[PDB]
Amino acid sequence: SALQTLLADMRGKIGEIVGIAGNSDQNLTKVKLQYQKAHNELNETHQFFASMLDERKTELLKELETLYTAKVNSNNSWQQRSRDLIDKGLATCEAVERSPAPPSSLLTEALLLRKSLEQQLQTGI
Amino acid sequence: NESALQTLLADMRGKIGEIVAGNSDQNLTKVKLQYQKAHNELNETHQFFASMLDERKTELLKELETLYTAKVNSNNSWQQRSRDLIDKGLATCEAVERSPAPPSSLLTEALLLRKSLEQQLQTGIQ
Repeated sequence: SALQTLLADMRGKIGEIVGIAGNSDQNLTKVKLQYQKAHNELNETHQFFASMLDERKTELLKELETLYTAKVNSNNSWQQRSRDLIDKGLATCEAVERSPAPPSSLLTEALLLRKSLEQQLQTGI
Repeated sequence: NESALQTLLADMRGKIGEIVAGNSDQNLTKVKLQYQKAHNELNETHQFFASMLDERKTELLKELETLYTAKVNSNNSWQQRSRDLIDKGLATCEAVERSPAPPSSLLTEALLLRKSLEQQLQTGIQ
């Protein structure tokens, strides 16, 4: 009976193991599918961040082209306005320096041009 | 009061001179090189992180295969040990039950197997 209890115990555990062994082929399948699924998520995730990095890069390149263009245009317009002010400033100086009697319009023009040259030089920042 | 005029003129000529700045071609060149450098830095950095990202993926993938292999091996090992314990466990019970008088060594073996069965069943819980 202590013996019969031992045997019954062993046979009980044997039966339990037999049960909890399940279909061992089926279990190997759940594991394979679990792993294939995790591998795919890993790939999606990697592909997600790679697309992220690509897209972010091309947007910055686009922002960079835009700023560059604005800079080039900003320098050209400044250059052109300066040439126009310099031609007028000089002509106005020469007209004044040779005038028998500087007309009020010429003196006004000198004053306006002087102001504009100051803004143009200040805008040289 | 013709000194106000000369001060005006010199002032204009001074500001004109200060403004006179070019060479705008050299300046355009400075701008082009600064933009190319920033363009190339964007590409290097992107390429550097993309390779870092690949390296990370291959590490995670390796950690994944390893866990997978360990689990498959862990389960194959449990199943096969179970087949052998069931086989041995059954035979021992049959030997014990058929014995007119079970030797102590046989009974010691039964006690040992009983313990092994308990362990196999416990680690068979997930």
